[PDB]
Amino acid sequence: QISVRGLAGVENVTELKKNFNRHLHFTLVKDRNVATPRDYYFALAHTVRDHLVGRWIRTQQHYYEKDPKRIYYLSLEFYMGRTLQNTMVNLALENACDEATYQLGLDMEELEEIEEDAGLGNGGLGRLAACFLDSMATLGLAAYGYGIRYEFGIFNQKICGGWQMEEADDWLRYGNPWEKARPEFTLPVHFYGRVEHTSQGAKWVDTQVVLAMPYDTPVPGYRNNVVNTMRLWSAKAPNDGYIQAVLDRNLAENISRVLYPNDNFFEGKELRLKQEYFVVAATLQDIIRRFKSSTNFDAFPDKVAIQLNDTHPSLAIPELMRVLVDLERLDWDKAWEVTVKTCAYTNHTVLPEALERWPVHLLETLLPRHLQIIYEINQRFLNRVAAAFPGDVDRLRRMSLVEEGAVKRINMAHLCIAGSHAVNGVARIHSEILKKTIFKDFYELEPHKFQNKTNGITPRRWLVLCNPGLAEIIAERIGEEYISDLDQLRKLLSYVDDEAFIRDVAKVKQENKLKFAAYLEREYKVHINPNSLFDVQVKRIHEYKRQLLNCLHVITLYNRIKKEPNKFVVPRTVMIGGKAAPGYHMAKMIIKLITAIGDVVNHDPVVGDRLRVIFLENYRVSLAEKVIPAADLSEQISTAGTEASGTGNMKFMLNGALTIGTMDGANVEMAEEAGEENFFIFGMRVEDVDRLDQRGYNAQEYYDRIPELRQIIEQLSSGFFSPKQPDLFKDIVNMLMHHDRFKVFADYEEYVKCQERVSALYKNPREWTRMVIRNIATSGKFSSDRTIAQYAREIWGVEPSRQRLPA
Amino acid sequence: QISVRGLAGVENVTELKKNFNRHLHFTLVKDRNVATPRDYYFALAHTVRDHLVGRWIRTQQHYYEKDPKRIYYLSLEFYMGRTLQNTMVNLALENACDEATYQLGLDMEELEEIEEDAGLGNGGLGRLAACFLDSMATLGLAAYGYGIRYEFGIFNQKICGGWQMEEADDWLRYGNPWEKARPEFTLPVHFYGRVEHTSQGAKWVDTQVVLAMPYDTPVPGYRNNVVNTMRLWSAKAPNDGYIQAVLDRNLAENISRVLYPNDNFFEGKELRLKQEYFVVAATLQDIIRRFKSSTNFDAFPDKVAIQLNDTHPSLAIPELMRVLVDLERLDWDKAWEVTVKTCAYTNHTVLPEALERWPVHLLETLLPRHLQIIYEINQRFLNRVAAAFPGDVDRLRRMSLVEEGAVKRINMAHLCIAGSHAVNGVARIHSEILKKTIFKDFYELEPHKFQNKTNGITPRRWLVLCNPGLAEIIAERIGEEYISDLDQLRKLLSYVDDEAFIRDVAKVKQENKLKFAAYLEREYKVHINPNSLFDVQVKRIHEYKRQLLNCLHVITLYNRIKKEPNKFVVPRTVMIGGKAAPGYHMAKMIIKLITAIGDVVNHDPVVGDRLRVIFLENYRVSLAEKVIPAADLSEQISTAGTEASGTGNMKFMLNGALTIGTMDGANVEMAEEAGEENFFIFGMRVEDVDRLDQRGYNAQEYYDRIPELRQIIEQLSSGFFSPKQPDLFKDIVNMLMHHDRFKVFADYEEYVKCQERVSALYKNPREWTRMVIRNIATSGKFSSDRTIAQYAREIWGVEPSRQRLPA
Ligand SMILES: O=c1[nH]c(=O)n([C@@H]2O[C@H](CO)[C@@H](O)[C@H](O)[C@H]2O)cc1I
Ligand SMILES: O=c1[nH]c(=O)n([C@@H]2O[C@H](CO)[C@@H](O)[C@H](O)[C@H]2O)cc1I
Repeated sequence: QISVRGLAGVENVTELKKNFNRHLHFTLVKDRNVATPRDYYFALAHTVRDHLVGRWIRTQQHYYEKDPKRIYYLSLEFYMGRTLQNTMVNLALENACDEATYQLGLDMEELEEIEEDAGLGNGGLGRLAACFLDSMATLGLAAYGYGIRYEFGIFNQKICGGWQMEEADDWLRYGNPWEKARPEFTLPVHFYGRVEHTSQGAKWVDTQVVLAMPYDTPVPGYRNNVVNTMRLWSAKAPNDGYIQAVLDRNLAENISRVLYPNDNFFEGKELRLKQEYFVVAATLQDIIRRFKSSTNFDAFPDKVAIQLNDTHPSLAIPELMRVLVDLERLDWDKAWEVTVKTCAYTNHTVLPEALERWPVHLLETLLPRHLQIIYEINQRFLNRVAAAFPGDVDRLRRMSLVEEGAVKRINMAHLCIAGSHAVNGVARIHSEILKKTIFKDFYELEPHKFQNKTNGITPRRWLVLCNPGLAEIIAERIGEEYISDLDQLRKLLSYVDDEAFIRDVAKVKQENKLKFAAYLEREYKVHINPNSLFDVQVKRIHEYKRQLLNCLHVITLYNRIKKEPNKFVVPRTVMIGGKAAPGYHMAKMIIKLITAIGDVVNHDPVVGDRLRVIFLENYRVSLAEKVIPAADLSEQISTAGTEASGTGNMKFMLNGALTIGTMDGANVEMAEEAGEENFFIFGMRVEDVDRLDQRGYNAQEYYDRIPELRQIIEQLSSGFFSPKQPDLFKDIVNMLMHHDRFKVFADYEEYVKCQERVSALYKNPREWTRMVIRNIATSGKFSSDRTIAQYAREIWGVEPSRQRLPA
Repeated sequence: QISVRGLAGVENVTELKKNFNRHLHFTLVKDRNVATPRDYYFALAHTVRDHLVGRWIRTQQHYYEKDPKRIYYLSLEFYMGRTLQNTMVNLALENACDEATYQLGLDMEELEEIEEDAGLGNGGLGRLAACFLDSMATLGLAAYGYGIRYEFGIFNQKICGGWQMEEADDWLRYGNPWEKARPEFTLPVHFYGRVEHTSQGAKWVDTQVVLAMPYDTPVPGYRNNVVNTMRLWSAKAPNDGYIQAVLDRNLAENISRVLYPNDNFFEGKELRLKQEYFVVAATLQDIIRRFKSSTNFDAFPDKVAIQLNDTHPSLAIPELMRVLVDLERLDWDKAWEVTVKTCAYTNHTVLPEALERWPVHLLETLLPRHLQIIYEINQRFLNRVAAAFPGDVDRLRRMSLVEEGAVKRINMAHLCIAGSHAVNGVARIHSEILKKTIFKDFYELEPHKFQNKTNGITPRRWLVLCNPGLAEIIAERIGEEYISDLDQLRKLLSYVDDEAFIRDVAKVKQENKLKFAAYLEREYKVHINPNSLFDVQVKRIHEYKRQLLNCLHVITLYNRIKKEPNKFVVPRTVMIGGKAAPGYHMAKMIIKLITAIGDVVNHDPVVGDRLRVIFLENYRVSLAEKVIPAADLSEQISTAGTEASGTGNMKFMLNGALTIGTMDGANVEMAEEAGEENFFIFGMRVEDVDRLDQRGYNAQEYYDRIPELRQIIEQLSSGFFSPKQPDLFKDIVNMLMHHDRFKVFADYEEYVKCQERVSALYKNPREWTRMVIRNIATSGKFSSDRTIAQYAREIWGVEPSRQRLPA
């Protein structure tokens, strides 16, 4: 059907249908009359998986022989989503399988909807890890993603009376065709015990052993026949009254059972620290095992790179020291040199609540040797600081890896900076903030460590796969090369004045809206006007992301409608979606507020179809793949200084939505790339937030001077939005009025005005689309291929290569 | 190589090697240079499994269309062992795959040793269930085995300082290629709750739901292309602070986690009753579901047979009533008629400690409705009894399903008799015992219910598969038809005087001994003389099986050697093996005694290689497949009246061992079949045991009159066998002297004498072998094909058929 989807050979289609029938019969043990769509999905899934394996074995072989430097990406999260379409896309099978399946009388798109998301992550950070893997394979790096195989991923979100209910994401119920259990590479991981000192140095003894079993999942590059590996560890009990002993094996295996659902918030729970140590211990043995199969650790940093995705795998650092010092018997100083040259650290936040600080009484019980190593790292480090800023006792206490107070804590970020040769933020403004604020002392010590690597997304999933219509019309004009070289999108700038491209860009958008509006009605009782501006805010629910600000705009538009009912307004469907962590009380209330607003707004007959407020249930990767291509307006409205980068913001830019946003995170570079005239920027910059903090933020001031805002608070306070529980939202009004860390009211005026400007442009279809073209045409920078090539040259010291391997 | 192993086609061998390489590459994702023997096993396993599936789908199709009556075999145990060789045997692939694999430069026999036993059972009863399935498929019945998929089977037995250590049988670690998960047929099973009464009868409410997911494993008949199904249920939690809630799912899934290791001993534990209800609830829904896919339950008994393997699935009875009365709204009396016509019960014991008697306070909490139904069944039943024996208040209390006492109990055997149309023992003497003793009252009520179905074993596993040498020489003489018609073995009787057959039967035995003697040395440090008589007792360790009697013989032979050292004795390797249930203290001591005897006997230089005592570690199915073909003497020495049937006894008869045994269980019919001159029978009959019980058994009497016995007890008492712990065995001497329920000393004289006669015959090789021929030639009766054909005609009302289905 469409060109970017590859060829449908007469030989390829014929082969595909014969393997499909083979899998149905032999692998699934079904026949044509008993088979359900789920059996058909599986038959196709095994049939595509067959095309990978050849390439997988051949890639792993190549690396064994070329012996290049290896990249290890350690993360507690890999937010993968569905695998099948992505695999087809990367292998050029999409049109073949579509043909092959249609010939069998099946609809492939209907089959695709059956795959569970691999929801092994929470949001931004987990999904970055997934995009990065796609980019690393596409750039032919010998890269390995390591993590944990959680049996349960992020919970599925149900709304019930407008409240979130969590249920377990049992994603493996029907099996996962993509993974390959590798029980032969099972490795022990130790916990508790105690530390003994001999003539021959420290020994870690009387430990509990947990086994770590790996599962390998293939990671195909984009049409280069490179297939890299993602290795995820599962917890198993070792084999050594009786009934109870067998049942107790579960305790050990609980380690990999469930993903912690707290995003951008640290919870200091033991089970979590076990998970962190677990993935780090098994991964280093596996790394070292591979290194020995080429005694001499001098070349270890020329053969190994370890990238820490935030501080979650920070135990890599004392653990590599432990292995090098206690087991391999290198002297401390040489070990340290090796460690620092091997490791690098990416920070993804400056929010105090999000930083990991582990109580010492935890580490002592669980990992008594690592604590020792950490103390030693601390002592030697502080000696460097003292030597460089003599007499500065205050710097010494600020820089210490150990924090004093009611409970002593280890600050893990300090550990990562000390033990890594590079530290990087994830957008330019966020890297500057780190250097000016929380890591200012560290930067003064070793300015050479600090870097920036602005985030990107993969154009495979985020354009070719979720938006074939747009990818197609881009392809008509400029060819296909841009899929692995997104900078080529600039070429589209000479088409901004082209009446036919204009008409086509608008049409692709109108189709995605028509489809999404249907998907809304088919899977939920809704009814939305598809001529309206689609105003969407999708991301995890957090105070700093300021969903509440969006709510105040929505309430304002509604109050203005009710005030002058027969005045023309640009109609809108406001969609807000995302999950709250189960313990985040405020977050759960915001979801309730949102639906409570939909109950009033969506039933007011006076409002018509001019305003619809929808909360989108179960925001997840595969839901992002649908709503983003349908979006007109992207809401990126965090308080300046709090969104480290953002990446949804890039997904929307790439898919033809315009952005209303603050000068935060990667928004700053997006607007710089498209030009600020092509972006709706409002509100405080970082500097303004600081001026406000110095004076002190008093929200009453905005409530006294802005009558439209006063009215909303009064509606909230008095029960207008919860008629049966007048006081439902006293928590929200309370927080907004007395302890808003995020200054919602301070940006409200300027947000509303900026929203009026969006509405005005939307009234002129042609000029809206031309601005769209100017955004899409400048999104090249935000390709994760660009990002990874920067990591590769500036941190890992490997050369990317876009060269095909043979099939 | 050998004829019974099928053809090696030029096309079949070529096809097999291409699918082997396909599985290695596509399924296992290995290549020729990284593959281990374990990968090779798997490639072959998937390759043989491919030949089943065609036949499996086709068999299930046939049954859907012919709509025959269905047999459901409910068991808490299916002791399956390895699947691969059995599958090859039944499909006639053995020689092909052997050729195919040799051509690939592999040794198939070495590959076979890699498969885990499916040890989903304890011993006799579990293994009967496995033999029965093979027989049901071979006889073309539309039969289904239902059970539980335990994640851990019978523990692996290690000896450590001569004590048993248990470790977990983690049989699924590497995956099970034979099973097919069927998550689409998941069914709810309810627990706890309470009972409500409406206008419309009882309702069972506020229950906890556990999901039952099935796994199907193919059961191939012997060369008839019938492939039946064994369906095993796994426990899953339903999908509906948060961390802890996810981890707690494990509680629900614990139901199918582990097999109870108590054999011939009832433990009244909750977890066990949950398991019993679990398999029964899921199985009936599945049965009824299938019945509805043909409102009218009158024909239910013409379409369904349910066979209860002991009382373990006795809840089938009130559960079918529950479904029929509460859910389908049949009146009580019609339901009952249907139930009784559907169900039949096989008893496998008369040991009081082995009978299930469930505390009422358990059933009430767990299954409050079933208790009600059981009370109602009891009331109506006792009204029949009262009506038939009026005034006999003692019979009423003896026959009650409810036992009074400190705790009220439900006697489940009474439930099964009341609610079944047939009750059967498992050997002729055991069926007579039931009618004369424990079920005498029941029999007087309904003599027509009581039957006998003498156990059998399958000649596929127990001859063709574990003993190809002997199967081959039998085949030379009489053809192959006897493999599915074991009665044809009589024909071998005209070869008893044939010098060449004699020489061949002896040679097959000598080879199996040479192999087993090697297997001993290769896998353990041993050294055994392969010219010696191989004296083997393998079975679970129990007081009633009288391993202790064997020990007293062994000790006696040794004392006599030490008394006259330069006298000739027939040399012997005594091998004793079997597992003890983890809580059975006495049983664990016997194992210790046995090894303690090996430590003295096997190092006495005066003894030479004339006497060796070996304890065979980890007795299990696949170990039985090796030691039985190597055996000369089979020890079947339970006290008359306690071994319900025995089945090892038949395995040995079939494989050319002679039997020393008491007149117990199926020994009585084996000797009747071979003639008593061809059998070494010693000791009390049942009648003698009763005479003894009436007088009273006083063991001192034997200790005072038999000096050889007195000496052994003194050696045991004084520390001769435990020199560092003089008192190690005071428990044993104590029990033997004051509370031996099994009368070891009473049979000792007569056992020793009978053992001298065995030794005498062994001195004349030719006459030993002729007697061997007379045993093997009369084992036909003990084929489980004979047994199942009897169940089929006399209980289930279906006609067996040996007719091929087409391929
Ligand atoms: O716990 C976390 N969860 C996240 O989603 N991020 C996100 O990390 C993304 C990846 O860099 C950033 O775009 C984003 O701004 C940041 O919030 C960081 C932490 I630390
Ligand atoms: O818990 C049990 N375990 C067993 O192995 N059997 C056995 O059941 C076998 C199968 O009928 C008999 O041969 C044997 O005599 C009997 O002991 C019975 C019970 I009840």
